[PDB]
Amino acid sequence: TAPKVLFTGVVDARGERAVLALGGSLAGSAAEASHLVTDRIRRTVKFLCALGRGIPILSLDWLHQSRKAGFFLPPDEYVVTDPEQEKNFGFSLQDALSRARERRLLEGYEIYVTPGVQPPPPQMGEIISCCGGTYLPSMPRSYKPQRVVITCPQDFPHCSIPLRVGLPLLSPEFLLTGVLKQEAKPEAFVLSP
Amino acid sequence: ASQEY
Repeated sequence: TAPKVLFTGVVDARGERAVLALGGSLAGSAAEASHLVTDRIRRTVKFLCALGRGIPILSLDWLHQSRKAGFFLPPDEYVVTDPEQEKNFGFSLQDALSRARERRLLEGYEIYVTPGVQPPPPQMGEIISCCGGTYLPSMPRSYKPQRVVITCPQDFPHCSIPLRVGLPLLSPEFLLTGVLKQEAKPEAFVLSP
Repeated sequence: ASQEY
């Protein structure tokens, strides 16, 4: 089927024109997208979601060069290469992409997000779903392995139940750093007093 | 622009 192309962090009017002209469409969300187009690595919801699903994450040259050719080119040579940000976050995009393609990062995870977290619960939720985790929109009331709560200092009134039932309280970085590297380390993101 | 985190 025709590509459903997502963009993040760029206005790429040239690329948008290429998408419709070549017979693809604009993706309305990471979940419906086949391709993410962008120029750099950024921790946006779309970027993390796209990585989580392990879809192609391509530079602006893919659609540009595709349009010169007259058809959607193969993605392989257009992978986003951002050595500066790969260094900044201490990971390899392509390595992280292979990980996502081999396994779902958050398989077996049930994750609740408190209301003051950034990105907000629904958007944090779409990052969780895209990694094969179960987004918990309702407050969990029992302990289960790999059942975690994402919270923050100002959400202490919301930690009341998790705390009673013995659920781990974790920083957003568990997901924001974890999804980006495609490495899940719940032990390292436990919130201290 | 889209929020970065």
